[PDB]
Amino acid sequence: EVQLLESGGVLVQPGGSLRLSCAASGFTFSNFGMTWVRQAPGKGLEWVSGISGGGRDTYFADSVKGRFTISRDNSKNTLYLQMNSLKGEDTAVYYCVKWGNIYFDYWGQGTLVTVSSASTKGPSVFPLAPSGTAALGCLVKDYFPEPVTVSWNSGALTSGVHTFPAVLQSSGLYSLSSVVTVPSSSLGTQTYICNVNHKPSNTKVDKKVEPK
Amino acid sequence: PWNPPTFSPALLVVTEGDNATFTCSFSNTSESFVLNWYRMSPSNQTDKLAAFPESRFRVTQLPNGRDFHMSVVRARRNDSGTYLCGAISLAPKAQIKESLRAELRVTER
Amino acid sequence: DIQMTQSPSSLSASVGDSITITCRASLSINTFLNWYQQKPGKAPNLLIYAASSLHGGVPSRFSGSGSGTDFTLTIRTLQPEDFATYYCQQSSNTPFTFGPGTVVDFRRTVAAPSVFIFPPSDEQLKSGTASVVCLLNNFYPREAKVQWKVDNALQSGNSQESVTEQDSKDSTYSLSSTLTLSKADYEKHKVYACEVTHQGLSSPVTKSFNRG
Repeated sequence: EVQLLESGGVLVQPGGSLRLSCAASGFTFSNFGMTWVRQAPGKGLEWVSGISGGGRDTYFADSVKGRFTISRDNSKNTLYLQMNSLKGEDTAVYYCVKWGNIYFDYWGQGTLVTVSSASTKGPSVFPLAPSGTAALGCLVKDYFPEPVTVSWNSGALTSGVHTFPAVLQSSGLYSLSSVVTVPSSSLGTQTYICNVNHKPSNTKVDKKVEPK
Repeated sequence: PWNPPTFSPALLVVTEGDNATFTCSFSNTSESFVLNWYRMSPSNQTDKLAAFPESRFRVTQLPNGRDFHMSVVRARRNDSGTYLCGAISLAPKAQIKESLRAELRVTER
Repeated sequence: DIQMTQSPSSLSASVGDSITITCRASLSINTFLNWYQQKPGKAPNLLIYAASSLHGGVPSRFSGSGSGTDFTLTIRTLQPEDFATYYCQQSSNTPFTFGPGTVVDFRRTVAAPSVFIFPPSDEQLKSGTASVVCLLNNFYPREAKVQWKVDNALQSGNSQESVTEQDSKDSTYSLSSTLTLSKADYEKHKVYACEVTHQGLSSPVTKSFNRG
């Protein structure tokens, strides 16, 4: 019955400003305190801010005091997070969570906020050529921001596929590899294509990977 | 700093099938709290009947924000027993304080 | 701020096992202590509140105990859907704080990595950078170490690693290590090697190639 739907996560320049919203349903919204919790990629959970049912009490983590503001509109069952003077370490998934009690009983699926001065850019896709079992792959390098999806042969190759979580490079651009193991017997007759999609730059690449 | 809630009257007597209303009174420093209504069994186990903010057990806040009606609707004979309320602040410091216990006596029609 | 710690940081267990995770608060928090589960790619969900109360809908094989500073989460007859990360959280004092998390993965048999090394593609060399990729495929347990040597010189500072989630079918992990160099630096050296250490190997393994 309970639904929390976050929206608003985008790429924003450091020092800028951004408002997240969360639409709630399945419970009497105004009867319940509300909370925001965030998770930076690969890290744990950090409580951000909370607000009472009537809106008169607010609470903040020290890392966001003087910068973030929490509010709500009971007339449209909506919770807000006003994020001002953003810093790079504010990059995280932001979860909307119900807080009427000594626990957090329901969490939305989150929205990803990216704070960075790097500019949006589609990836460069390079081949990882095979040189009983053979390994091959695609290097998906220098894209920004997250996310990218990868498949092989439009989904016909899934067994033995490993698409790694992206790393943030020292340049501030992301990179990942997707690799797969295939029988060496097949290499001279089978075609291996990696399909890469990067919605933030409207980029689509189909890179065919060949013995070298 | 705040003293535990009071739960009144110490003995409430009603007859079978009528409504029984206790009043739990609690001085609110803010609105980050929950107020629970408990029944204590003779074996000293406690069961939560209802909570504010929110069946036959109802909790309503009175306009002074301090007093709460806690009502058993169509009270049955086996509703006779021991009741109390407990207030929990949620922030900035969580704590629970229970009231002194009261008795409901529900008599045969 | 109340500091939450958890022990152990990760553990391996079999279906049907009973395990316990430990949580410690740096100050007394009575029973204001919650436990959450999180699986990769999704929001956390509440398991235990008030340190021993089971959230409605959670299987009864989960339980919690403790008060004051030391708390325990026990999962009996561990089921395949219980392999996840577990966090404790104090609700005693703002700022609310979460433990660092404990990962529970599935204990399969030790499996050594198959190790592959990929030179940079000629396509990438055209752009002026060179990535060398070392792939550790389908190993268990997760702990592994990868070291790079270029013409015997130990490389540090210029590589990044990424690790997959545990596989659903064979319960293994894979890892990639990417070594980034300029094109000019790449073309000054001859032998590129990654050395891999893993408890499944009776010795470190070194895979290498000669540029050219």
